[PDB]
Amino acid sequence: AFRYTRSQSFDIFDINQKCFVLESPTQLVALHLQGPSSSQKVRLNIALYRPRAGTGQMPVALGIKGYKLYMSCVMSGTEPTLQLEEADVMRDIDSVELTRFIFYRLDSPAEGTTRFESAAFPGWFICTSLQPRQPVGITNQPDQVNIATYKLSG
Repeated sequence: AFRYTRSQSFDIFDINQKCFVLESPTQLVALHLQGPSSSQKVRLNIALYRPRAGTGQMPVALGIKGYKLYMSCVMSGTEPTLQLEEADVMRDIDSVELTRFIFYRLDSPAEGTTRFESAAFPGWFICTSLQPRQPVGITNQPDQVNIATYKLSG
């Protein structure tokens, strides 16, 4: 279904200038990182795929640069959930199972902004809370009492 083409490292902030930090090995949080801290801003190793809903055609995997993790969407209980998984770089995404790692990168080129829609859970988008120091998650109500819009810089 998808084959790896290349990876590129990006800084990422949400539209309210929160960045990501790895709060614990399986949870990203979003916060305004101000002044100096011990807390280290997350960068993304964005792996671009080629194919061999509302889903637009830059399929990508999102690697948490320097932590050897990739974002995934899976069901937890009965609810779609964003999680972080220890995973190596995947050359082939060729199963429903592996599609958990794929998001469609949706750029608004005019505006320089980006949304990320799950391939495994179409209609679900990576989101942050309006409040700082809360988990990064997924929502089927993007940008409705959450933030699902980002600015990436390479």
